[PDB]
Amino acid sequence: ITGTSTVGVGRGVLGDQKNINTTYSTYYYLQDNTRGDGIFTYDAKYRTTLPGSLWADADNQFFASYDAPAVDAHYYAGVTYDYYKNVHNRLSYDGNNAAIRSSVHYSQGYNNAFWNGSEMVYGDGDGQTFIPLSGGIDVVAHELTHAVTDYTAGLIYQNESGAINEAISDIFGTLVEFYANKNPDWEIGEDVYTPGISGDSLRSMSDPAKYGDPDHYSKRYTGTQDNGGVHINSGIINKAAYLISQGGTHYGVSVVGIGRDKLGKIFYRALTQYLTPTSNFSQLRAAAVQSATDLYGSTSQEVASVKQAFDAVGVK
Ligand SMILES: N[C@@H](CCCC[NH3+])C(=O)O
Ligand SMILES: [Ca+2]
Ligand SMILES: [Ca+2]
Ligand SMILES: [Ca+2]
Ligand SMILES: [Ca+2]
Ligand SMILES: [Zn+2]
Repeated sequence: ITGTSTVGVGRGVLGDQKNINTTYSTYYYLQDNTRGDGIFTYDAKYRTTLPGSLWADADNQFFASYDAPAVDAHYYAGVTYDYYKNVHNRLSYDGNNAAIRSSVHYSQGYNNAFWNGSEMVYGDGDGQTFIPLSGGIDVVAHELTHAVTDYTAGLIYQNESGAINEAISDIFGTLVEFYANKNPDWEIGEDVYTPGISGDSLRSMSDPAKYGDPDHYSKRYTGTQDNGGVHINSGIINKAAYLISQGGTHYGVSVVGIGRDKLGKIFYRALTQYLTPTSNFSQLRAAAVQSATDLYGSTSQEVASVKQAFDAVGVK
């Protein structure tokens, strides 16, 4: 829509108030013109046809409970865009400021969110397992990161390459959460997962086993479920990333942490420069080591920690 850029105010899924960039033209639309070619948020109206209708609002005030998921989807997509631009110098997911689109209120009682190859989609959850998914910043960054991966490495969504695809989304989803500095942690989706239970999450990077996910190559899932365990075996890579950043001793292997900042730089480089559509865990290890070598030298503590971390999760 062609209109006048302005700023509206609303309340997100968790009841927090925030300002959002909108566009005015008779109605106030959830169209952010301040970032690349724009961030557009649509209403799927409980249906499955996409994208739906660009979110129109009469007074630029988004305090209705129905508005909540839209406020967060729109706002968190903005934060994720900022993360990539300011930290990795990447303009949007394609690197050329492509418009970012998201639809909320997708279907009925849909307990998931996803990037469908062209846009992000968020279910409202069934109120038991999940509440509107866009309410989790790590969930939004996780999905948008799929767009980044699909435009760069292009990891196919199956077996080890798909687990890597999933881990990268969890890794950057987490880094974005730390970036926005909003109750950051190394868990996934804890802000929108099971409202009736405190302290749990969908997945854990610091301790994947906490929910039955493998934290070592020897425990990798080899079946065909979940496209060969893309959300399962991602735990092995998530654990490695956590160790690289925070350090620790895993299975008798000690790793000196180097921090989130360097973790992000190393993985972003591996993702955009060395990973390919069919890269496996072993190749990720090589990509990560080479990336750290490029950035800090082959005899650096950084290259050393990447090696220990992958040895710790049994990835050779
Ligand atoms: N996003 C993951 C976990 C979702 C859990 C149930 N929504 C998947 O689609 O498998
Ligand atoms: Ca309104
Ligand atoms: Ca958190
Ligand atoms: Ca989190
Ligand atoms: Ca919970
Ligand atoms: Zn994913």
